Amino acid sequence: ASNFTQFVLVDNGGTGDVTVAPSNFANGVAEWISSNSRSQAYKVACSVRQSSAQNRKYTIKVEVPKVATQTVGGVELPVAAWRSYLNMELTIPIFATNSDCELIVKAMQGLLKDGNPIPSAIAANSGIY
Amino acid sequence: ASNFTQFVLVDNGGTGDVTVAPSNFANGVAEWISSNSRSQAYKVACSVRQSSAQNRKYTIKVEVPKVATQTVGGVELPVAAWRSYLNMELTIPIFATNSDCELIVKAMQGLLKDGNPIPSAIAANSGIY
Amino acid sequence: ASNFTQFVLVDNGGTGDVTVAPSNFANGVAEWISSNSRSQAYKVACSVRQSSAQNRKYTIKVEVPKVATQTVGGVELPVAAWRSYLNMELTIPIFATNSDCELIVKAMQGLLKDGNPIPSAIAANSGIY
Amino acid sequence: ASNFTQFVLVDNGGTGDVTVAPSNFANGVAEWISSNSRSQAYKVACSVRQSSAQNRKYTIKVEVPKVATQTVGGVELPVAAWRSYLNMELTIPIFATNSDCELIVKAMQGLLKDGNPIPSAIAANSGIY
Amino acid sequence: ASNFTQFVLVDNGGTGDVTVAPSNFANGVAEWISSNSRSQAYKVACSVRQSSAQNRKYTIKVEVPKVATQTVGGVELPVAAWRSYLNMELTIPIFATNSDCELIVKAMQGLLKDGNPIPSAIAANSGIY
Amino acid sequence: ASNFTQFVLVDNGGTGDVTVAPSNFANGVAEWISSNSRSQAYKVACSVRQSSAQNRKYTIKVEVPKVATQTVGGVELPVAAWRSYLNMELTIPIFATNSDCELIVKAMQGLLKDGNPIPSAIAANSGIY
RNA sequence: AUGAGGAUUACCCAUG
RNA sequence: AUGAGGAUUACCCAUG
RNA sequence: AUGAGGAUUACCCA
Repeated sequence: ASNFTQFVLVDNGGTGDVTVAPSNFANGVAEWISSNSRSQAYKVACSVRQSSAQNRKYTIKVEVPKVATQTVGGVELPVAAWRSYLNMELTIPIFATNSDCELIVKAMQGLLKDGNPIPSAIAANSGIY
Repeated sequence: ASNFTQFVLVDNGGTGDVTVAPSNFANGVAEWISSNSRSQAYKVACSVRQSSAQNRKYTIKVEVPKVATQTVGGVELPVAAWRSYLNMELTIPIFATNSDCELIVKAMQGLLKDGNPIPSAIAANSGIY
Repeated sequence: ASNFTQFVLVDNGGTGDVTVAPSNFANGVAEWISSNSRSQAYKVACSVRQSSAQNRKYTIKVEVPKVATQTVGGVELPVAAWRSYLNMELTIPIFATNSDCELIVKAMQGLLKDGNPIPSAIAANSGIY
Repeated sequence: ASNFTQFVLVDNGGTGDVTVAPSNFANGVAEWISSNSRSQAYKVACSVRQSSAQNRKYTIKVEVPKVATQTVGGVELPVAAWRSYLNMELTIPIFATNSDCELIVKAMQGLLKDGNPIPSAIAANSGIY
Repeated sequence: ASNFTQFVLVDNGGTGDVTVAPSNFANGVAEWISSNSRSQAYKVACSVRQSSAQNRKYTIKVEVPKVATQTVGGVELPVAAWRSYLNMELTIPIFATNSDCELIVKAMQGLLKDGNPIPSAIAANSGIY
Repeated sequence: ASNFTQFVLVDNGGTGDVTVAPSNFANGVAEWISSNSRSQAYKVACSVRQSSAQNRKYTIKVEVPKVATQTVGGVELPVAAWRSYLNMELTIPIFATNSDCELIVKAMQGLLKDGNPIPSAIAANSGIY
């Protein structure tokens, strides 16, 4: 393979989708950003490393812009009021086969699937109740 | 409503789906576990807190076990050979609209969608390249 | 352009070939790992450095596992019964042109070509006689 | 039977081939040197030893000279302007059968096969990128 | 894509053009060198870092050698009589759009265009006056 | 000659080009600025000096305005969010002839030519990958 | 607060 | 961080 | 830096 390619991060049904493309590879950390200024870009970074003798660990970081009332190309301060940060760490024991790993991926997809508790709480500015 | 409902964590297409159900809300940490002995159960935990004055932070944790039967003291016990841990923290500014939040959910869904770079690396015990 | 890609480490006809894919390029050490359990995987690591004022030194490392299943208390895990370790260091003066480097590479390929003294002693659990 | 024989180190078609012939097998170190001035000659040395209770370790060494003439005071001598040094150590557990050793040899030949990442970085005065 | 490709550094109009090719990406520093012994090679290095919280900084270095052959110890070695060094650092705010960035690239191109003040002073061993 | 003259810094094909004209010469440092306020001007400064016994050194500084969403003639703070800074230092050994210097100029032009890695990374808000 | 810090994973570490 | 600070050029210096 | 020094292999030793 060669997985370092462009992909659709936000699928808005073909029209107005957000595609994110390879942008940096310094230090084995793959980065992908959207076609925007860096203050307004959708950003994704990923890396794997053997965290310890028994585990491998993926660190995935995502940055998503606050879009409501955004001024395209404008200087928007404070930076913290306009951006959301996602930080995921996936620890996987060295015994995990490809199949085991495929299941872990399904568990992550199910967790965020539409209609499930977590993605619905987040989308509605809520917690669990 | 009450978004504290059960959902299918691992969709194995109707047969051998792993569903997870509400199991505890003590200390403001919503927990869900599968129908197993607590030693072999999948587990999902979620909590939200107003981390800063202008942010809110969601902490989500998923544990995927590799089930086994272990002979301890000449007796067999339901056990987990190992566990894979997902730990994510999402920081969203208080200025984020519900539609801004839906954009964050869509970004996390596309990130893990089948065939995209990251879920591909993971499922194949590989890095991005 | 990129030479940090996947490649065939063990050519077994076109089936049973061992392929090693990029995994991590941290701190000037490029590492490649084969697929499936990291515990049973092949590993190749490589780095270059200016060893001294006139020399550049390459450090290559390869691990060939003896795949096996470990069973303990009824819990079986995929492991490497043992590993074979190869460590090589190649020093090249800064005066070497590209033609000199190509020759160094041919000297290395010839040393290990089938039928020559060295690869034949190794493949037979033997020394020189 | 004997594997302490002459062989082609650098295969240059069938002309300009560098052949290295047995020279001395003192103290368990088999050495091979190419013809003509010892000062401009290629050298290959090899030895095996029981590194520990379970391991046997091979130590291979190769030297590729940069042939040149030294002129001092009108007296010219055949010398090597500089040398490239290769040092490798291969550890193999005593549990390795002949089939395991053959595989180790294929792993070594593949690592250096033309076009693969390592031989290509070297032949081009480069690292991994 | 992968913008890590070879390019012609000195366009001598098809004949005696100096092209430079990707040669290392260790430590997040993209490097390119020409086909010479590392002692006589042209070299280009580039790296980007988020210097401040609101800036990004590119560090670019070019080395142009004056090639010579030097007799050291009565032996001739490929050498560089001297080297000319270009060191540039470009700081761009995170609020810069892609079109803002293209304006920076156009400004640097016009600056060095033939016949403009600066490239004229340099080429004539002169100052601006 | 007399090179201290007006020139086109940004060439937008005759229509809407940015011309920069001599503006200061205090201390042997030639300066050129566009026709704007100093907070929004395109600025260029240049000077040569014998850095040491063996080298002469050119220090070239450029400032480029963030134009997207700019308000012409307006007060835009913070200053750092609206401006990019280029700082080049060219060290040239005293042995460099005019011809040697012309080549150094070509190397600088080739580096920034359109389509080459560096100017493409910069223009796309990217690094090398 | 931060860390491509670690975990046996709602714990621990470091720095600030 | 800054320097029309230096270099043998991914290093060193000074100040802050 | 070297070592036909060792390894659980980018670690440890003289």
